Amino acid sequence: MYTFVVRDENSSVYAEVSRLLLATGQWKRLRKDNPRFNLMLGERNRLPFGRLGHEPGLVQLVNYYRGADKLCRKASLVKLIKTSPELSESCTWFPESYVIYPTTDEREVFLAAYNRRREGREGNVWIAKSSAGAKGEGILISSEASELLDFIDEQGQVHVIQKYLEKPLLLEPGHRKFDIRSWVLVDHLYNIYLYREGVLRTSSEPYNSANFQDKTCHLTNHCIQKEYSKNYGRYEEGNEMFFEEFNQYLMDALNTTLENSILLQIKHIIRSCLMCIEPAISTKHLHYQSFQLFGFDFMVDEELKVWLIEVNGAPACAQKLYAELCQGIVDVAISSVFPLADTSIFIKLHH
Amino acid sequence: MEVIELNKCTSGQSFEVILKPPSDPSLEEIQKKLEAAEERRKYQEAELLKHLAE
Amino acid sequence: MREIVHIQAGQCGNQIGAKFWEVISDEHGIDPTGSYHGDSDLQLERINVYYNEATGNKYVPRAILVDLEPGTMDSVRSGPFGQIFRPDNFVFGQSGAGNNWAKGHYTEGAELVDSVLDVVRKESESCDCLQGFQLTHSLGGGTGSGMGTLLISKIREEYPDRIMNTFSVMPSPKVSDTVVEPYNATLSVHQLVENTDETYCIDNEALYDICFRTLKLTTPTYGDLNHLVSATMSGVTTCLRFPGQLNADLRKLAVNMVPFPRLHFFMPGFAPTVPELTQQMFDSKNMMAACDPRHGRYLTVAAIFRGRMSMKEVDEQMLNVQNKNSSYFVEWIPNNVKTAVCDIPPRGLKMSATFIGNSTAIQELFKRISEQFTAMFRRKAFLHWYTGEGMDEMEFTEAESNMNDLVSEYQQYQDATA
Amino acid sequence: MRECISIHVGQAGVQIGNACWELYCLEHGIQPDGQMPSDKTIGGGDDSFNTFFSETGAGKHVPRAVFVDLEPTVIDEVRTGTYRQLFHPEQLITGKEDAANNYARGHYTIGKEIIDLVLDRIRKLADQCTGLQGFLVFHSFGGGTGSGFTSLLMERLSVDYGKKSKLEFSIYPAPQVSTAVVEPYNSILTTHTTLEHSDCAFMVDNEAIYDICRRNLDIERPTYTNLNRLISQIVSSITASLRFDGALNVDLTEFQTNLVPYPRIHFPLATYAPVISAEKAYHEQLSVAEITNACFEPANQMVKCDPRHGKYMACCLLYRGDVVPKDVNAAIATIKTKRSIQFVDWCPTGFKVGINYQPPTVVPGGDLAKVQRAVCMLSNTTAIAEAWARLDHKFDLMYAKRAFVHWYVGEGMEEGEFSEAREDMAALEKDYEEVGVD
Ligand SMILES: Nc1nc2c(ncn2[C@@H]2O[C@H](COP(=O)(O)OP(=O)(O)OP(=O)(O)O)[C@@H](O)[C@H]2O)c(=O)[nH]1
Ligand SMILES: CNCCCOc1cc(F)c(-c2c(Cl)nc3ncnn3c2N[C@@H](C)C(F)(F)F)c(F)c1
Ligand SMILES: Nc1ncnc2c1ncn2[C@@H]1O[C@H](COP(=O)(O)OP(=O)(O)CP(=O)(O)O)[C@@H](O)[C@H]1O
Ligand SMILES: Nc1nc2c(ncn2[C@@H]2O[C@H](COP(=O)(O)OP(=O)(O)O)[C@@H](O)[C@H]2O)c(=O)[nH]1
Ligand SMILES: [Ca+2]
Ligand SMILES: [Ca+2]
Ligand SMILES: [Ca+2]
Ligand SMILES: [Ca+2]
Ligand SMILES: [Mg+2]
Ligand SMILES: [Mg+2]
Repeated sequence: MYTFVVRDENSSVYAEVSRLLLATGQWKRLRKDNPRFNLMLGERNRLPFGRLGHEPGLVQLVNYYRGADKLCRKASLVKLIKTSPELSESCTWFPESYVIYPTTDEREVFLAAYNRRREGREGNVWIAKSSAGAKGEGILISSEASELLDFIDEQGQVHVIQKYLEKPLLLEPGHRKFDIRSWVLVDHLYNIYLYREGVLRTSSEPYNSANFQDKTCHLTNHCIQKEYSKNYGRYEEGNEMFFEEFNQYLMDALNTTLENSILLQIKHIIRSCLMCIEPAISTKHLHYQSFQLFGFDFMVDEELKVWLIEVNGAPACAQKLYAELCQGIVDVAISSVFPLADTSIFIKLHH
Repeated sequence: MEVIELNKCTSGQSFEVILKPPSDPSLEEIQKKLEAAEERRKYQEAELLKHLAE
Repeated sequence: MREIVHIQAGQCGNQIGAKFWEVISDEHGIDPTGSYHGDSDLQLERINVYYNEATGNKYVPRAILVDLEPGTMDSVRSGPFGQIFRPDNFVFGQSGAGNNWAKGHYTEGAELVDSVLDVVRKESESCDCLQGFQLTHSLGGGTGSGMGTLLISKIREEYPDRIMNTFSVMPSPKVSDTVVEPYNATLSVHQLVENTDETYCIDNEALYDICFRTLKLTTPTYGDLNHLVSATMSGVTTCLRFPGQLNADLRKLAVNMVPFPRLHFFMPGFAPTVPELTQQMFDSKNMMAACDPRHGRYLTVAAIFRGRMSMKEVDEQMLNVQNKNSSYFVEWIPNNVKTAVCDIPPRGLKMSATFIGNSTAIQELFKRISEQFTAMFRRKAFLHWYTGEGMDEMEFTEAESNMNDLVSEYQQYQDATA
Repeated sequence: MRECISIHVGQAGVQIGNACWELYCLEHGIQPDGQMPSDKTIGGGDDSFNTFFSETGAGKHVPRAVFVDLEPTVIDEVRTGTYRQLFHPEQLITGKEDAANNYARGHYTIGKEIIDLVLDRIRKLADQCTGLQGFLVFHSFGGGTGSGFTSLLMERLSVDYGKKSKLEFSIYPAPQVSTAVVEPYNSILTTHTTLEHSDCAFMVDNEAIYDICRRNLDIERPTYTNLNRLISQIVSSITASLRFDGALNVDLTEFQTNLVPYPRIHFPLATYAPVISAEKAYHEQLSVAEITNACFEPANQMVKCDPRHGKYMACCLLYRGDVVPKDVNAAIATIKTKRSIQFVDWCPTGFKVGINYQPPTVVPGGDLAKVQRAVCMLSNTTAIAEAWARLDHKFDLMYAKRAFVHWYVGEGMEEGEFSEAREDMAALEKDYEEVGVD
């Protein structure tokens, strides 16, 4: 039978993958530092990639891609977008963004374009973000550049500033904002599998163009709408709307599909992001092999243009779908290398 | 792709290929080290021989 | 050229020791006359480890035979190879030890020990580079136990920088032929804890079960038990007697097998495809110390395969048992299982596999003896025969405390995590 | 012409030395009896091959080599081997009790007893040198002699020859061929003691050599002889510039200046290609661009790591056989298109290239096929620090419980040398991180 170890115990996804592997009857769990494992469900930070693939007589597999950080963090993503020829500084699907450090830095880059559209009195509302902040904090929106990096020199972590989606597609009834989360699995062969089931994580209060103050009309994060929200849960339970019903809404309300209207842009952004880093993270001929589950975050404007806003390398799933996805991980990423004894839920994106 | 410092001879060739420009203890201390180790050994052998004499 | 001196004391030690010289003499192609008549010449490349070379290329075992009564040493002089030994290396008394450790260590044995170290000292000075000593003996009697450990302590005083190995027959859990064996065994264990580098623990109940259940001998004898031991003594010493490099001398073996100086008591095993042997070698029913390894964890392990076999398979099979049974190996000693392969097989077999485990499950043997010892010592039963030879009671207390400490240490490391 | 002296310490060091010297003799045309028919400077010469070979009036060519082990089993097979008459018995030195896989025993106990005789016999070879470059030291990390006595000798060579350069060829320990549980301890203790005395050290992880021999030579369970025959190849291609006419790495000092901009980070990664099995009926030659591209695949490295996740500070390319600069710059340009090759800011993104027209020499009967173009890559990449992370962790697991430490204290070493040596490699691992990571 096969062995595996668990080194990030607060992962909802791989907590359930662990439980399903044991129910196999063909997998046994050692503990943290027993090195004689077949599969490592590793930690999030400073995972020891250098110690994998050096155990004689054991094909070893890990659920993270060494190097996938340059895509799963904001500062890194913008540097990746603007410096990779494959993805262009003129990239169409990624919002105008600039890396800027508090106290290599595009701050004079940033206001060059700021005044350029003030001259044209075009929309000039930007947003600043970071990897450290959470809980809808360390986040701010406003129209005047002056005190938005008056606001990040007020901190000491690297933050990015990003043109704000001022005309987003807004669900009705409600006039409310939303995000789209798609889960993608990259297996050891670097097959790019897209989970057929996505989720729209929604805001439950009408989008107010007039003031950016209260960040529950603006920030679709699951927790701020669970936490500073009257009507969290009115239209859909948990501010979670799934693709079947979103498809019906776009059809009924705008005479278009989901697949046509949005999904083709998502699949294109995923291919482009992950094929750009394949030469740098592929483990095709490595002494160990990797797989990883990513969570892509998109936003849609009113013209049904899809924008990528970030990628999450240690993502959580939606409660209704933990069962289906987590077992897909087992069949495609784990049992692919470690066969067991005796339709599909993913969209393969070819390359 | 510059090819500088080319040198040739009957046995072969050498050259450089730029792609992009940029942006101890004393001898005395040693034996003092090996004598302090030899001391510690014999202190250990002595305590054993004393213990066995007991 | 890295010579060993072999000593055998007491009846058990001399019987086991005698058959040990039978087995390895045949392996090295030596006949009872001391003359070589073998096929290969790897039989002779390291013959100097155990044999002194003498006139007319007669090879004489570097062996010393000790007892307090002459009986058992007349038997060996009568045996198949009784004539191979140097007649001056028979060192014998007439009183006996009376199953009494005090007599063997302090009184009857004291009178004879200086003559034994006279022979040991002459052997040792005919050695180009003495490696160490190995002794075969019983712990339950009086000579091998009491005088055996006196010889050890006296040898350590003259050769404090040489290796000391023992093959030690220990009391069995259920079987005994003497009442006071718990006292003799405990007093000797205390000596071994402090003055040996490696001890192979053997008990007769395990050796018997193998003989009866496995090799299907209907009425096993000490002679059958003794051929088992001598076969596994040949195995554990193969890497010392034939050209190799893993565990090729006594000190290198000790460095790889003893992480902590007091935990140097080993579980020997023997067997009998290649997946066959490696499964046998690790089964409880194939080890000779009456401790089940699944009740502890291996600190280190040494596996020795003999014969001609696909070393690729052997390498693959040992890896599988480790990765299959990781729970039984300490995680804080990386790569603690080492494998050696020698081409010359034992006689009768074609592929051997002898096992040397340093398992914390050896704890069970010392707790068996400790429980017996205490049940007698709490009432001072039979003790007057020991204090009657001059011993103090505190010598028994100290021996009891040390063997109980040893058990706590084994449990400490059985529990440790990374 | 300046001379180099090779020192072979311990079993691994000696057996690898004897494979290197047999290979040198075939490459230069020296026979087992030391006679060089092609040499017309009798009893003398300042030819570049004289950097490694002395010359007798009788016409024999003697390696500038000293072999030392503290037990005689290994060195005596040199005294009886087919190249026995190559050496003077004074170049071979034996103890009789070895270090028992115990660093402290080879360094303190036994090393003290023999170090002065080794220096004398080294001095006798240095005496007949008109201008000594330095020393190339071959040893293992795991052995007691390889680790313990080697570090003591480097300390002494740094004073008896304070200005000369010292290069290391070190065998990193791999469990599939390793002899002792304590090799992590011996590796760390000797690396700490030797680090400030080594100018440039090429470490070979026996694991990588082992699996190359399995995968590319179809040897199902490789021996030391198979490992050493491939190792000698890589060694020879690295030393070829000292023994043949050229203008790159013609001096031990050049190795450091070309490859080691940071004194502590003196561990270049070697990658070799092509390794082709000689019994395979035959193969169609590989391009210059193909073997050059093989040099960036981890399966061809002497140490298995991922250079993509670090930074280079130097890179040399050593070709042997049918190669010309045109095909090289074509391979490099096209290979920088498809590979992740990131240098440090502080250094130019470039390759020093050397070509020797003599195609690689192979030993008769060996498992490696005669090719007509081979390449060895020397890259100083921070990714090799993965090898220190592996060892440091094995060291940590055992040392947390003081497993086996009593064997070292018993030899007169103090427990504090353990912590001292471990803190040094903790620093080293972090130095490697500041350089190659953001
Ligand atoms: N590649 C290669 N590795 C070797 C060779 N000999 C030994 N080793 C490796 O080196 C380690 C053992 O060290 P040795 O060189 O045998 O020990 P030593 O230097 O002679 O020191 P002591 O015998 O302890 O005095 C193990 O990791 C072996 O795998 C060899 O000939 N070639
Ligand atoms: C199912 N688990 C039961 C294991 C049985 O374990 C054993 C071990 C032995 F060593 C013997 C044995 C032998 Cl084999 N030969 C002998 N010659 C002289 N005495 N003697 C022996 N024992 C003496 C004490 C006795 F006979 F008085 F019992 C034996 F019989 C059973
Ligand atoms: N350029 C932009 N324009 C408009 N809205 C934006 C935006 N960038 C982000 N947002 C909104 O602000 C919210 C928070 O941004 P962000 O996704 O980076 O925080 P986060 O890192 O906590 C998401 P997760 O918790 O999934 O990792 C997003 O849900 C998005 O709706
Ligand atoms: N295997 C084996 N064990 C023996 C033999 N003789 C005695 N023993 C064991 O040792 C004990 C008796 O010890 P013995 O050697 O006679 O005592 P000694 O002569 O005083 O050293 C009993 O527990 C037996 O199990 C023998 O020939 N073979
Ligand atoms: Ca008397
Ligand atoms: Ca006397
Ligand atoms: Ca000449
Ligand atoms: Ca120096
Ligand atoms: Mg985030
Ligand atoms: Mg050696």
